[PDB]
Amino acid sequence: IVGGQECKDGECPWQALLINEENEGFCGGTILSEFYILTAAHCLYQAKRFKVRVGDRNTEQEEGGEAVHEVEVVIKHNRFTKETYDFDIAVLRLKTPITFRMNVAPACLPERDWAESTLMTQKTGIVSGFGRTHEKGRQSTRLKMLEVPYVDRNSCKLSSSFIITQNMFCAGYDTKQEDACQGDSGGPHVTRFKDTYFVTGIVSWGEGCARKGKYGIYTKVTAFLKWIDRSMKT
Amino acid sequence: KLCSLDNGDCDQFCHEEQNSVVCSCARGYTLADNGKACIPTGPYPCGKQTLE
Ligand SMILES: C[C@@H](C(=O)N1CCOCC1)N1CC[C@H](NS(=O)(=O)c2ccc3cc(Cl)ccc3c2)C1=O
Ligand SMILES: [Ca+2]
Repeated sequence: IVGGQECKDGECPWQALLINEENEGFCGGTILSEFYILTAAHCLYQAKRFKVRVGDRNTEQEEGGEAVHEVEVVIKHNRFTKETYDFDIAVLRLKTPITFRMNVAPACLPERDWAESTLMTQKTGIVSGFGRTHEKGRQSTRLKMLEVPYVDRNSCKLSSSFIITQNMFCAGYDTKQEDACQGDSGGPHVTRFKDTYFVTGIVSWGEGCARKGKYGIYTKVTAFLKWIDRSMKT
Repeated sequence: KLCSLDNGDCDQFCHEEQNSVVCSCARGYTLADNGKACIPTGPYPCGKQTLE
C-alpha cells in the first residue's frame, strides 16, 4: 500500500497473509469463513509451499492474536490466464478452522445485483495489505489500509496499455500518490454500507504503483459469486 | 423509487418484488421482526470490525 494509513486494532480483521517457506508474506487474502480464504489465481505461482497467517498487524512483534493455518485444497479458476490475468481468482480451504477473535473475522459476501447497483456506485472502497510502500520500496512491516475511489470504466479503459476484461474493475487515483502495490495482490477490496463491510474486489494488477494516469485493477468479485459459492460447498 | 430510494430502508440487501421492497441479510444474520434490520445470529458476524 502506497499512502493511506495503518489498520488500527480490530479495523481490518478479514485480512489474511500468504507466507512462504521462510515465513515471508508474498500475497494477501480475504477471510470468507472459518474454512475459506479468497485470493488471486496469479499468487499461486509465487511459491511452491505456502501457509496462511491471520490476526497479524505488525510482522515484527508477537501481538498474541496471530495464527498460522495449513492449506488442504487450492481451488484456482480454470479459465485463469497469465497473458491477461483474466479470471484472477482462487479459493483456499484450510486444514483447521479459523477461530474468530479480536483482529480475526470474516468479511461478508454480497448478492450480485445489490452489490453492483448499491456498493459499486458508492464513492469509495477500501484496499489493504503488507505490500510494498513504494513502486520499488521494501514491504511494509505494518498492515495498511487505503480508501480508493471507484473509477469510471470508460476512463479506466482509456488509461490502460493492457486489456480490461468484463472480470475486472478499476479504483484509485489519477495523480495522487496512493495505490496498492507489489505484495498486496490477492488481498481485500471491501465496501462499507451502514457499518458493515462486504467483499467487492481482489487486488490483481497495475502498471507500476501509483503512477500518473494509471489506476489499480481488481478482480470483479460480483461476477464470481456463484463460482465462489460452489467452491465453498466443495 | 423502492430500492433506489435510500436502499428501501433495508439494513443490507434490497430486492423489488411486484412494486414492493423486500429486504434480506448476509449469511449469519437474521431479518428482524420489522422485516428491515439484520440481527447477528452469533459472535464475530461477518463484516464487523472487532471490539473484543
Ligand atoms: C501490467 C502488469 C502485468 O505484468 N500483467 C501481466 C498481464 O496481464 C496484466 C497484468 N504488471 C506490471 C508490474 C506490476 N507489478 S507490481 O508493481 O508488483 C503490482 C502488482 C499488483 C498491483 C495491484 C494494484 Cl490494485 C495496483 C498496483 C499493483 C502493482 C503488474 O501487475
Ligand atoms: Ca505480529
